[PDB]
Amino acid sequence: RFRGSNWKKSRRLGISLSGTGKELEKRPYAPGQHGPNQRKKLSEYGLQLREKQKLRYLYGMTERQFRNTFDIAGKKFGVHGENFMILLASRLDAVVYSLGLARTRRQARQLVNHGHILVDGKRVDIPSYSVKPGQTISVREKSQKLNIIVESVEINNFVPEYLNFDADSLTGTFVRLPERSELPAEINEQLIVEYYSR
Amino acid sequence: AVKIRLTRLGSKRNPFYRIVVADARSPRDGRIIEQIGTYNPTSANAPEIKVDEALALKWLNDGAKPTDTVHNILSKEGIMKKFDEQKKA
RNA sequence: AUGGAGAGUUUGAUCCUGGCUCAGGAUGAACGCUGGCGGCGUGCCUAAUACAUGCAAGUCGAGCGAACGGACGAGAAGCUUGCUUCUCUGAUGUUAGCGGCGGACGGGUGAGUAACACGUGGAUAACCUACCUAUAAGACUGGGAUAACUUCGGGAAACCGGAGCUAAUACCGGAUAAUAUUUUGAACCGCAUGGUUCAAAAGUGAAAGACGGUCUUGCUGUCACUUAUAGAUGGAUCCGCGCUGCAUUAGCUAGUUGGUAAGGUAACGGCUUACCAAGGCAACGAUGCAUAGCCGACCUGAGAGGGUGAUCGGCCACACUGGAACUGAGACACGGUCCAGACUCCUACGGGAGGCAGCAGUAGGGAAUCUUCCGCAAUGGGCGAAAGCCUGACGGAGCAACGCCGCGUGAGUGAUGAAGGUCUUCGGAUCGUAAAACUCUGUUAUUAGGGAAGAACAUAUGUGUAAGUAACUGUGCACAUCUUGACGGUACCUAAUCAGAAAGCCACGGCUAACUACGUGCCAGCAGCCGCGGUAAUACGUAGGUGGCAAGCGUUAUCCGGAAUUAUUGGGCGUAAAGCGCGCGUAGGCGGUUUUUUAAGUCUGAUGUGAAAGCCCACGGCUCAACCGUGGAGGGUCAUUGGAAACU
Repeated sequence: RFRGSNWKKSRRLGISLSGTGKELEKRPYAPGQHGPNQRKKLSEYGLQLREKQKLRYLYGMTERQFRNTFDIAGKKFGVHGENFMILLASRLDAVVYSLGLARTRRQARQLVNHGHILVDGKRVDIPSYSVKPGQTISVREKSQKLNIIVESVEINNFVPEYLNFDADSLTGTFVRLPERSELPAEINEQLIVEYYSR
Repeated sequence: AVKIRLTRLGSKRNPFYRIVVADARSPRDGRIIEQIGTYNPTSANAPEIKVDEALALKWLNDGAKPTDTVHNILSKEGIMKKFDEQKKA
């Protein structure tokens, strides 16, 4: 998201959204380095490359890896106002550890990266790969039970559009590629690439 | 030079061989009688013969030669021993 | 065609031109704190430095005199009673070697390499082909020798010395069955040069062993032997292009300028010679100098399209230098003679040679090349039925932010103060429901083994089939005896494991966003456009946090973004980047055209039709990745077919 979790760190995270925040007793500005200050993403020596964190760690990968993801944006070389944005914003950091997917979206990548996740298929241990249709990102059927696995009947189901789930070990669907319906819009299809293009 | 070349290919353990029998004077990397297909004959599936099966008249009647494993798979294809039937014809 | 700030871009400043550190990327990469793991790809740049060589190329008594030993029978016991001390077989095995072999290539290098050296495309009247496929002869052969076997001395030596001597699948004395051989009349083609027409006279052996069950030869099958044909295969001669670039390199050249006759290349020539003109070559910078293995390769300017060799792939040349000859069909041979040469070693002097460009490391170096690495495990091929080796080919083992990658750093709730202090004429907020202790928990994390796949491919067994030879058979092999790692009792798994076993930057300087402070008084020194610093430093030094992103941090050589600030496309020349004392002049560039014919070019028709890190999609694996490959599209990209305006 932002390299932060809103249970403790809702502050340098422009959006972390894990917990209650720290505007109540704490000052919610930042602990360091990712508040609204003079970071160069603008007229190129300006004041938005702290929101380059809102651009980069939103979809997880770090720069020179998010740089991989932006040339992946340029791969779908149709409408590079939208065809670059749709697959640039087509991953899952919401199946991952704490809150409702079963209880798996928030404190993100602790536990679901089992290495024994045993998807419908052989194995896909890393949700960085946008999951496939029919290939359900399940957990290890032999070590299945967790507070993050079968809690979708009560906390929250339905990861983004055309990407659904089940309850028995939380078998994903990903029946179709995700459009902007339930995909995010925080990464600007125009400005966030104008940091790259113009 | 000349036996059925089970030719080295690929990245780290990707031995995607190719059906070939190298020239009587060229090396494994050099020129050849003729490249006949794109498959690894040591494939985990099978010998898995996909070749120019119509070319059995030229290189068998001039120069080519299998080695102990594919003379079988060629004539359960109807090529190698079957070219002996063609020569009898 | 999809690209594109310059932190700035001079003067007193307003302005034009200008070029411009730099900040971004990749690079054979590499330089300055090793991290959770793993993974990729790769590989002496300097050190084409000397090279020590190991080892660096080996295969066949399934060819035979077979020698040797020796299977097996194996007289007689040689008597602490068990030999072939004997008959002949003397098989198989170094076979004594004589012979079929390659050995340039799996291996290496780009030393050199001016022109097809290669890239790269042609025409060929410029054709031959141990190993090779197929149609036509059998498996007639001299065995002198020939090591077989014997004999003659020397010197430590190198390595020689005299005397004789058997087999072969060696080869060879004598006749032979396959465009064989080139003439009489026989055609025209690309005039030269081909076209076999004619009739084949002319090809002519032999390699028979191991030999299947038997016909011990059918075809002697095998895998080794003689004869026309083509062909695989490769090379093969003749034209264009890059086949060189370069005058502070210009006048170049003399059987010369490359037909006729003799000669010779499968082909063909001044290649030498009796004749030919001084001619021919020319600032098309010939001559000459420099250079050269060549292409892709990558990056990339908007497209235009291009520079790109390290690797990496392809295509040339060289393998101690050189020189003569031999040669293997071809050799000047990575591991062939004589050698000069050169050194090396030896010397007991009498003479002998050696011989790193296989691949490791040796001295060495470097920023860089691992490791005098593994084994043929598999695949590979040369010779070899069978079978074998070379493996330093092959694959692997280590190496690594050269460049990364997912996981890496997991839970915040109750006192804002349970505890926390750059800057005080402190207010409680406070790096902070963070924090103790853990709400939520048991992946990576280490882990301890059941362990397992992969581990199948290759024969290995006659039951017997196909070739089946007169027929079961040796090989392929339905059986099926169950193999197989240069890797894995590790992966998969129990979850063992616990909130566990896994994060730094310039600064805290305007632009550098990282806070103000002190020793700091233009001092130290951080120090990028430019700075700061002089008793009120933010800045030198220091600091708790601290900033931009994380296996993260800044640089170094290359290209380009930057900046078309490098211009048909995408520069101008008064001043600015640049416009001639001058004018006068040949070829020329261009000078004004008005009409008209060709189809040669002015988005070929449509397809066989397309180089990788690189023409569209499909893919599979990639802890995502790291990176790999696969098919269609084979294109819609050349060739091939076209003829015709209003320019020519």
